[PDB]
Amino acid sequence: PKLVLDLERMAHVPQEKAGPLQRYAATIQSQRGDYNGKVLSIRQDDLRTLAVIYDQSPSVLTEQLISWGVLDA
Amino acid sequence: PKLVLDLERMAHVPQEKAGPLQRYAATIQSQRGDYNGKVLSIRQDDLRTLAVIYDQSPSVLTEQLISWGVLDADARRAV
Ligand SMILES: Nc1nc2c(ncn2[C@@H]2O[C@@H]3COP(=O)(O)O[C@H]4[C@@H](O)[C@H](n5cnc6c(=O)[nH]c(N)nc65)O[C@@H]4COP(=O)(O)O[C@H]3[C@H]2O)c(=O)[nH]1
Ligand SMILES: Nc1nc2c(ncn2[C@@H]2O[C@@H]3COP(=O)(O)O[C@H]4[C@@H](O)[C@H](n5cnc6c(=O)[nH]c(N)nc65)O[C@@H]4COP(=O)(O)O[C@H]3[C@H]2O)c(=O)[nH]1
Ligand SMILES: Nc1nc2c(ncn2[C@@H]2O[C@@H]3COP(=O)(O)O[C@H]4[C@@H](O)[C@H](n5cnc6c(=O)[nH]c(N)nc65)O[C@@H]4COP(=O)(O)O[C@H]3[C@H]2O)c(=O)[nH]1
Ligand SMILES: Nc1nc2c(ncn2[C@@H]2O[C@@H]3COP(=O)(O)O[C@H]4[C@@H](O)[C@H](n5cnc6c(=O)[nH]c(N)nc65)O[C@@H]4COP(=O)(O)O[C@H]3[C@H]2O)c(=O)[nH]1
Repeated sequence: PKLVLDLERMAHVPQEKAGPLQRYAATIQSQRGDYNGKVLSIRQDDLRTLAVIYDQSPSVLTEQLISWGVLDA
Repeated sequence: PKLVLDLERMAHVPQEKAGPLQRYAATIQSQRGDYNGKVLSIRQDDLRTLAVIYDQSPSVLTEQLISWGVLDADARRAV
């Protein structure tokens, strides 16, 4: 199920909560030279990486991304 | 050292030589829904995959793609 991230909502999620997601997204945009401001799709196994970054389980990370509306159900 | 395949050029290579590469590209394009039909950039690690499909070393495989005009000569530095 596509990990397609809304960078708009991402940009307005409280940092307190979303700073590591934003910095991860940013290193991918930089690697890619992909600077569109709207959407970032990322690899399925990048979910596992973000989960480590947040020290959460994938499933928890997922629910939290949905809740900020950065990912869709 | 980007691996960028030239699709127009690929389509001209005879199937008995380039067929496994053409099916690989079409499989990636399908997986992506990417039908620009001009260029296909692929992962560094996908060189390994094509080399396995061709039963060639990565060096041999890359030389072949350059000879077909499908990879620019850059790609040498990827192995
Ligand atoms: N997931 C995703 N990422 C996207 C999309 N559009 C653009 N990008 C990203 O944005 C970078 C720059 O895109 P571009 O310069 O406007 O424009 C491109 C594009 O015109 C062309 N290009 C190179 N390779 C490919 C390819 O495999 N497919 C397509 N459709 N275009 C490519 O070369 C430039 C740079 O390509 P890249 O190195 O791939 O780098 C791309 C890629 O990382 C998209 O629809 N989905
Ligand atoms: N810049 C960017 N746009 C994104 C991203 N995710 C989704 N999109 C948008 O959603 C469509 C499909 O993205 P996709 O699943 O990456 O699937 C894309 C992707 O696989 C590929 N693609 C398009 N442009 C590029 C490119 O510049 N470089 C590469 N490497 N692939 C590309 O073509 C497929 C279809 O592209 P489109 O339908 O025309 O247009 C896109 C694009 O408008 C993203 O991370 N970055
Ligand atoms: N080995 C290999 N497999 C490929 C390739 N292109 C597509 N696939 C497979 O096709 C899936 C969908 O690709 P996408 O629609 O462009 O959907 C892509 C896409 O938009 C984006 N994406 C992943 N990696 C890159 C990348 O290196 N550059 C760019 N610009 N976008 C990426 O995240 C998505 C989800 O990625 P995955 O979960 O890996 O999901 C990928 C992957 O399993 C390829 O060049 N090589
Ligand atoms: N549409 C589509 N294109 C794909 C996909 N996978 C690879 N590509 C294309 O192949 C190029 C090289 O992929 P790479 O060697 O994995 O080299 C990639 C890679 O190591 C890293 N990277 C980019 N996006 C992602 C991502 O979403 N996840 C991860 N884990 N790494 C990424 O940055 C490098 C440069 O990325 P780009 O300049 O976009 O350059 C990408 C791109 O144009 C895919 O799944 N979908």
